[PDB]
Amino acid sequence: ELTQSRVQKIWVPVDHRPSLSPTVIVMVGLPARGKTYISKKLTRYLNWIGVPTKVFNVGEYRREAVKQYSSYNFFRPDNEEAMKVRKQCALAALRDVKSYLAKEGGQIAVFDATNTTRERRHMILHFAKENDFKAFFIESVCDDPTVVASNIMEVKISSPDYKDCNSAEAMDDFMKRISCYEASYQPLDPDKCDRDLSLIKVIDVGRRFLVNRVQDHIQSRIVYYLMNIHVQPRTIYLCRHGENEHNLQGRIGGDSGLSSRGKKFASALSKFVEEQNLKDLRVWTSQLKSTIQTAEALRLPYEQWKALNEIDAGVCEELTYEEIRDTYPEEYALREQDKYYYRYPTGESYQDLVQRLEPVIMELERQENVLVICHQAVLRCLLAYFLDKSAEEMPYLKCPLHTVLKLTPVAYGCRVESIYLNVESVCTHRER
Amino acid sequence: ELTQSRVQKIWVPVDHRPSLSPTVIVMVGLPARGKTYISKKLTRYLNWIGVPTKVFNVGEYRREAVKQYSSYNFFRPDNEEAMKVRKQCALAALRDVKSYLAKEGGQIAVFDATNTTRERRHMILHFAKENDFKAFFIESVCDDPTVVASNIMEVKISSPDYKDCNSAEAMDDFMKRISCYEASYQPLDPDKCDRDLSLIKVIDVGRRFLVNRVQDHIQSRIVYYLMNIHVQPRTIYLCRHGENEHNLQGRIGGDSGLSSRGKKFASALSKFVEEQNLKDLRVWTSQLKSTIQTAEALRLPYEQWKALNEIDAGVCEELTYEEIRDTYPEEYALREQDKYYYRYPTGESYQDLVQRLEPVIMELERQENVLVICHQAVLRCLLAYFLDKSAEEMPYLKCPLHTVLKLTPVAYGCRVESIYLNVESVCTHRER
Ligand SMILES: O=C(O)c1ccc(NS(=O)(=O)c2cccc(-c3cc(F)ccc3O)c2)cc1O
Ligand SMILES: O=C(O)c1ccc(NS(=O)(=O)c2cccc(-c3cc(F)ccc3O)c2)cc1O
Ligand SMILES: Nc1ncnc2c1ncn2[C@@H]1O[C@H](COP(=O)(O)OP(=O)(O)O)[C@@H](O)[C@H]1O
Ligand SMILES: Nc1ncnc2c1ncn2[C@@H]1O[C@H](COP(=O)(O)OP(=O)(O)O)[C@@H](O)[C@H]1O
Ligand SMILES: O=P(O)(O)OC[C@H]1O[C@](O)(CO)[C@@H](O)[C@@H]1O
Ligand SMILES: O=P(O)(O)OC[C@H]1O[C@](O)(CO)[C@@H](O)[C@@H]1O
Repeated sequence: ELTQSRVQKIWVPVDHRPSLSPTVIVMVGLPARGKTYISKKLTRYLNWIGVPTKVFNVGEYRREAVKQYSSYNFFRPDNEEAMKVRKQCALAALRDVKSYLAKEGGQIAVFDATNTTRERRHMILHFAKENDFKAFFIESVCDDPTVVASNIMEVKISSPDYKDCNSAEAMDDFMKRISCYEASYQPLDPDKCDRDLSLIKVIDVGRRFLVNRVQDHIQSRIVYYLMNIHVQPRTIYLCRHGENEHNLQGRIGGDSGLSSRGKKFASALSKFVEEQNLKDLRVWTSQLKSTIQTAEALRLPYEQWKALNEIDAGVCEELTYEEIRDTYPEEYALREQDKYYYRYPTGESYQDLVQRLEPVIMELERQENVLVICHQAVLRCLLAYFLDKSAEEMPYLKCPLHTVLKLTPVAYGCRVESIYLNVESVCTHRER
Repeated sequence: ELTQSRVQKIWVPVDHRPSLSPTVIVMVGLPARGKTYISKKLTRYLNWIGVPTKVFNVGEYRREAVKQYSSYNFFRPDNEEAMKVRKQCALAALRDVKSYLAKEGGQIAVFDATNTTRERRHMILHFAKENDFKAFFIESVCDDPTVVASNIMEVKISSPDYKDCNSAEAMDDFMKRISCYEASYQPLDPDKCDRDLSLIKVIDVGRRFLVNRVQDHIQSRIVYYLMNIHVQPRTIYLCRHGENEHNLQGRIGGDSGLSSRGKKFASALSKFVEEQNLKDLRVWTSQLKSTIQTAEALRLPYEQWKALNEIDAGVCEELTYEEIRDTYPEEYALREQDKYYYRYPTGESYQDLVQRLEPVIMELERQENVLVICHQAVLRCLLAYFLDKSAEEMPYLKCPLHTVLKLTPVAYGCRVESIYLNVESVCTHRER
């Protein structure tokens, strides 16, 4: 009466007759307030945890409908012609939102635009109602000219809009562009007029928050996430344990210690960390010996996280892939056809891993400088979150032994630099 | 050079020469605002996740220092004598806070009192600084007379203060008592004056929040928790899967299906659920067959949570306790001496379980009516959270087969009612 699904190992009822609530996230705020930053980052998180999510950026539509950008005159409230085009762009983007949530299997749509007037948000609110969408608002408020100017410098002057421009011209144009929105801007007011909307106001670059009427599970998760990200500059280092005894034999999982090359890698990592010369580096390890041994070489304090333990291979723990193929050929084959979803028997899938890692991801967002010493599958999962890689790609990312990945959060994403530390090891990578 | 600790199985450096930042949570708000409710509940959560936490209730000190309560005249601002006693009570409680955090190994102290003036909070702030304590503020704001009156009815009229009183007298006294605080009350203002304090304002019974300057990991976890609890009436039902084939043989873990008695229990549970006649019951199961089979009998929609899977016995999975004793006598003995902390090899401890369950607990707080069909160890862990049971007691709670535990959140805690559904089963309970 119940059968176990062969790939994911879930118990489902046998079916002998197999022959016969989405959300719009609305961005709100003046330009250079980090709205797109938040859009892209939240969407990265949501897709990584498995909630299919898509950004609809009104400006990207405008750049599609109007070939070259001239200047802020385009944004003047008295520009009858431009205003028509901009309104049509928003409506076109909202039509794609509808198509995405109602028809293409998407669960969250992030509507990335200014949305600074009650008029406009009323229209968006009526749109979600008509279509049976929940609406959630994220307003970014920034009253600090230093931050605004830094923002413009960081992401505005080098965007496509300002391709034939120097700094002072682009900066100057952009301040005036901001000006066009200032006059009619009506902040979200949950005290009085917006009493009923589900929203979060992000204040002082994420140090203060107003949150109103969280409706549901996903909204609550979004709020948690948003409240713990920050934009302090930092560096994230990810690597595997130094080579271990099981690596040498091509055995998966288990709890083996460093091979002598692994020990050499640990020393090398110590030297490397020492010369990065970092303020307040947090070091994290799994609870498996190989990662702990590697962290010991650093003579720094480290924390062990059960949640960083390598993927669990269930009955296949401590086997070679060959022993897996000979002993469990049907399991071996299943995994090859669906590597992200496949669960080892009594063990885990990459999908399970992602879920075990949520607390790690959330704490990494809270930290600054961190070094995570972990494992192949685990490292693939973390890297996929940072680099916005898909579930289908995640189990084939290349994370080789003895190599540090240096991640530098930049605006809208992540710079990855690879640094091999010159100690030989086996290769555990396996192509599709 | 590294050795594996025998109980918890953690790798630590061998030590050949073994011969040689706490927080005050400050409650803020008028009486009957739910401050003690929040104190007791947050402290329940924090202790359950392993952060040692203690409530210091100024009123409990006052009732200790002044035998019988007379009336609200005691709380008059012009009562020179009472005010001296009350001030001395706060200071005595703050002295115990200091003793607890600095000397008795406690990590969070919840200072449960009104703390409604800037004067008073300045004094508390200076106290934490002097002692190297972080200070975090929770203010409960309630502007809805209906809620206030309901609160007084619910917890005030039947407290020790009002032992020789009828409702209308106690209610009447209490409104006047509230009055004494109203005049000098200065809410937290993070806009202007409290710009620098770490705080959360809870507004509209937990539907709106102001959050300012979260400093650290634990503060961020407290905020998450506070923002997802609610006081809507609800019922929580917890039970195990119907008896399974492994139960009959005294085997632990594995993924066996219902014995025929288990099937009878499932039907019985269906009948039971049907006659509780509940609005919108959510049903949760583990991903193990026995719980899924039981939920099938209900003909209701259910959700499977990997996180509800029974504790993992590692190498001992699918063994009898006797086979454990004969095959792993040193492991068997270790577990008996330290059942909460002991980790099975390649497996889990109850401590691991608690951590896997955090997302379940958080989602249970968000829900209303829920039925959780799970497993012995898992059920002990959830029950310990709800009933404020210690880590040392948690692995010996009695959660027998075929028996529903009906939990009714009441103010300050949880009513547990047991309901046996009259189907025989083995007993899997094991005394210390
Ligand atoms: O082209 C862009 O870069 C762009 C960026 C944001 C943006 N914001 S919007 O909310 O979608 C929008 C669309 C059309 C008009 C307006 C608008 C703009 C104002 F300045 C004042 C009132 C308004 O209603 C705003 C519109 C745009 O065209
Ligand atoms: O006895 C009680 O039930 C009680 C309950 C709360 C409480 N709040 S308290 O912040 O600790 C406190 C202690 C001493 C004086 C005051 C106080 C009370 C006021 F009405 C006005 C100004 C103040 O400074 C408040 C004091 C109490 O005595
Ligand atoms: N809460 C915030 N307040 C102010 N600036 C922020 C915030 N979060 C991110 N930023 C900054 O915003 C910049 C990105 O700007 P962008 O997202 O293009 O703004 P907008 O979409 O509002 O025009 C980055 O420099 C980033 O550091
Ligand atoms: N955010 C809140 N606002 C108002 N009332 C609440 C809130 N949370 C809990 N309550 C209610 O508060 C009551 C408990 O009162 P209590 O904690 O004794 O108040 P106080 O300690 O402020 O005198 C319960 O009835 C509970 O439902
Ligand atoms: O998903 P894949 O490609 O099998 O790689 C994960 C494997 O890598 C290892 O970390 C090291 O070989 C194993 O412990 C684990 O089973
Ligand atoms: O901690 P204890 O008392 O061994 O009980 C937990 C055991 O109970 C069971 O749920 C049922 O016997 C086992 O699967 C599990 O090992």
